[PDB]
Amino acid sequence: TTVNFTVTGEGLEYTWGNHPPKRVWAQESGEGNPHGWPHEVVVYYYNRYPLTTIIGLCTCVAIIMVSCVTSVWLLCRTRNLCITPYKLAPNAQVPILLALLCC
Amino acid sequence: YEHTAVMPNKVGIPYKALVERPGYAPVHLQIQLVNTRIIPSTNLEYITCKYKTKVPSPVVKCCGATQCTSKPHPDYQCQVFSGVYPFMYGGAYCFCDTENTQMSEAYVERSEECSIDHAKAYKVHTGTVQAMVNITYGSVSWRSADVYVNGETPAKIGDAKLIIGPLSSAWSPFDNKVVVYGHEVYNYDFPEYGTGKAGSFGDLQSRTSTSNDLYANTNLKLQRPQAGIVHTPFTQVPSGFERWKKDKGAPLNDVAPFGCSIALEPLRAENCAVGSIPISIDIPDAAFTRISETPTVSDLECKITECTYAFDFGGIATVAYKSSKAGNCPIHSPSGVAVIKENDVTLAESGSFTFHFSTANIHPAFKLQVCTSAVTCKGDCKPPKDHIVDYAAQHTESFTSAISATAWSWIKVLVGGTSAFIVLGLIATAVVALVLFFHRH
Amino acid sequence: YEHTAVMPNKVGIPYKALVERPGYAPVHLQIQLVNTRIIPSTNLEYITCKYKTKVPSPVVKCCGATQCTSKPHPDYQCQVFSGVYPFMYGGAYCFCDTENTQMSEAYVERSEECSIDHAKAYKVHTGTVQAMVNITYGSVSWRSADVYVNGETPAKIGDAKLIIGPLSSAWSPFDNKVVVYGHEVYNYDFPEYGTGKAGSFGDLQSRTSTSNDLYANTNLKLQRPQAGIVHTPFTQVPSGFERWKKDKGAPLNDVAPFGCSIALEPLRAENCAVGSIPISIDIPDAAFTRISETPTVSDLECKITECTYAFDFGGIATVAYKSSKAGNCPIHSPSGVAVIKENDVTLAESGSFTFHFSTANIHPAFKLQVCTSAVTCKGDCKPPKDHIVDYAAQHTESFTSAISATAWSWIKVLVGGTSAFIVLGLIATAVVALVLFFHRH
Ligand SMILES: *[C@@H]1O[C@H](CO)[C@@H](O)[C@H](O)[C@H]1NC(C)=O
Ligand SMILES: *[C@@H]1O[C@H](CO)[C@@H](O)[C@H](O)[C@H]1NC(C)=O
Ligand SMILES: *[C@@H]1O[C@H](CO)[C@@H](O)[C@H](O)[C@H]1NC(C)=O
Repeated sequence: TTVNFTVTGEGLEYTWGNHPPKRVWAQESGEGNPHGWPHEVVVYYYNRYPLTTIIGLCTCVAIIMVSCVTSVWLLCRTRNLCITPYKLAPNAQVPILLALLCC
Repeated sequence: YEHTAVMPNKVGIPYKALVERPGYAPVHLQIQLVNTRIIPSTNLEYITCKYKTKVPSPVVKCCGATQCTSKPHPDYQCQVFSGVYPFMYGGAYCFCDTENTQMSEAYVERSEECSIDHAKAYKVHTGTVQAMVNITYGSVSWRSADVYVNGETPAKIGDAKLIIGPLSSAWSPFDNKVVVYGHEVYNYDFPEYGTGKAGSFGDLQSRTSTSNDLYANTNLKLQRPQAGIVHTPFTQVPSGFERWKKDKGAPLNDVAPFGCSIALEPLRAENCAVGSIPISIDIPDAAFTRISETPTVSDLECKITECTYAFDFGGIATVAYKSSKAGNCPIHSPSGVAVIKENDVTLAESGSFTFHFSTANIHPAFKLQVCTSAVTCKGDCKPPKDHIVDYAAQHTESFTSAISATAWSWIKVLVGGTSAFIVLGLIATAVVALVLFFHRH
Repeated sequence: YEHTAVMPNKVGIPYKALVERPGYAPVHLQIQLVNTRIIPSTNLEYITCKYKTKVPSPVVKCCGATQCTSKPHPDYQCQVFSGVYPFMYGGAYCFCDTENTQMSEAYVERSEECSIDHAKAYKVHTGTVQAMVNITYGSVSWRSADVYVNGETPAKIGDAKLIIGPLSSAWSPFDNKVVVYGHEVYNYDFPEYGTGKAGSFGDLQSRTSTSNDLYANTNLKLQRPQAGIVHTPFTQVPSGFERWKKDKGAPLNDVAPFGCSIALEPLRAENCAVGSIPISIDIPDAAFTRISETPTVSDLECKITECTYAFDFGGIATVAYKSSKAGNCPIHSPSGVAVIKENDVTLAESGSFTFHFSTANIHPAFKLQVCTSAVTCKGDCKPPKDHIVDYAAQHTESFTSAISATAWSWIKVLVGGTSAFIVLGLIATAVVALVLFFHRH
């Protein structure tokens, strides 16, 4: 029969009947390229730290979404607050610079 | 000079440090544990073994009747079977056809095997912790002695006085109750003496293998002898010790965490890699040489020529140097980034030397101390080729050890851009708020 | 028939109960503890005793010099004193005036008294609890046996099987470390082996009274021999064991709470009156008689003729009764208010019998279970005259035992009066609210 045992950096000991126990340790030889492109970096760290990599990527995406939404919300609110004073005043100078900084 | 530090509770992995006595050149110190033994205190509760059923000759009373009496024998059984007409080789034993009684007797004894084939039930309490420590320092060869890991009892090892602190973890693989059979130890909540059930582990219990008071709890029941036959038939629950020996399960030797190795003389758990061990060693004053009497090393430049973050000493580095008074000079890396294989090197007036190291960092950056001087080594390390190895890791892996320079760059870009987005939005909001204020005023 | 109950952990005070088996007359049961022993598990750490300074003959090298060597003798001291000119009965020992040398040696060994007069340092762990129980039931005379207070191990006491639950309190007077000297036990936190200080308890430590490895820590300093005298003078710190003998203080035997008595073979604490002890006793089936076969009592009238709530059986009561078959009848009081002295009485067709009881209540009220029946006894008890007595109280005092009828009357008057006055105020407020309502409507 064929039996597969998971070995980590902590090590694993197996004893085959009447033989002295043998100890083996797994090295950090996971597949990937930590110096390559983002997909190769993610592959390397996923193979080395599956759960940690999943949590990290999900946290980064959540942070990016929350930050981009907040940034866009603040910028759009800024545009509304900056331009509203002039919408209620059709006969206004409306300097060209206003259309460049607040838009 | 007393050197105090904390070393990990690892066996076969040497602890290296430099004893720096003000005014004297550093003395290299290396402390390695040969074995660590947790020796608990045990009290023998009772001994269990396979029972033997002793059956004395039945009393065949012809033309009459007899009565059974109680006796101080374990699980003693006595019953009078009336109406027997036994036959022997010489014919009918009794004259009367039915007025005859056979009194059968039986009791339980320890079998002959009980002297050798028996299980000892022990109560286990916190005991003591001992270790065999291998120490070398300076030019003194390796010396070792048995020491007590309690932080109090000092040990004299090669003129050096060693005090090994208590283990930071009080963990022990033995429960309050263990069963020792042969060379194997089992964590088994054995029944209290006098409570063992028939056909179970404790069916037969004896305070010691040579005691004269035996507890036996088996359904020993005398059956009626077959018609015309002089014999003492009986039924009994099969030995619960034999049953146990079938269903023992996995011994503690095969399930103890942290790789503990269980020994019986005395009962102990060896090489348990739990916690860390504080240490204090008083190095003899004669082992130190004044600073002005040792070589001065300068112009150090460290180049990593090859590196792989394997568990072995996969790293190789070359250090160029200039010095004077050519002679031996210790080498040490105080940080955990890299473990140096060599303990000392021979330095000429000028040249270079090489050393090997083991590191878990993909971009190791560690300080190397060359006696009175130090240099910073930096480089890149390749992944190891072997998936599985038969030796423990020499280095220690840190949280940031695996993060490459590229990963750091991406993290920096992520955080910087995200923060800049929020910062820019807030600045724009503040600017427009001020403009509106100036509009009103 | 198994009877289970909880009895107080008191020595010399019997526990009385009626074993009520459905369909059979009650069987009186009396369980009394003769002694209770807490026997902890101990590990001998080392033996301390007064040291002896062994001083081998000095080596007087005339016209030359010698060098001391290191030896494993405990606290070994060796010093070379140059310029000695010793004289003996024969005159000048050496020729040369200043070129001769005396080597002095001294080492510490256990004194002869250490065989008998020594202190044993023990580490104490939770062990076992044992007791001697005296039991009588029905017409069976008093029987006793030594039992283990485990709650599982049964003991056969006169055909009855007794199981005693573990003590409700795990309290033990012994600390984690104790020192046994002579007949006394001290809760002394002795220093670990190898760390004893000169002039203190642990100055000399030995793993056993016969161990060949003796630890000795005394400031043994060899002094220069006096001019012209061949001798090996030395200074040493007085033994710390003798100093401890002077300052050892009060032993555990004299300060242990709960009146524990300390014994050494094995080390144990006796008669510690802590908590309560569960009990389970199986009364043999033969001890029970069918109800129809025993006397039936009726028209029971209990009169308290005299009562004093003294520690002894100061109460006397008379019970009038009528009974058929004029047989024997167990007497018991299941309420804790009073403990009955008599276990049973002899009944006639009609008459009265007297019994004695001890109660702490100033107005006792208790149910007296005359076999298969019951009578309520009530009375008034006077205070005892003796201020101090040399015997323990036979009864149990309760929170309300001392509250007299007058005290209850005053408590009821104060509580009721204040409550009624409060209710009067609330009622008046509600009534006036209704009066105002009717004023508007
Ligand atoms: C073990 O792993 C190999 C691939 O490495 C696979 O072919 C085999 O089926 C596995 N066996 C079990 C029992 O999982
Ligand atoms: C101590 O270490 C050295 C070198 O590793 C070795 O020669 C020696 O045998 C070790 N001591 C023991 C007791 O194993
Ligand atoms: C048990 O009690 C009886 C009467 O109280 C007494 O004579 C006997 O000695 C007691 N047994 C023991 C062991 O003290």
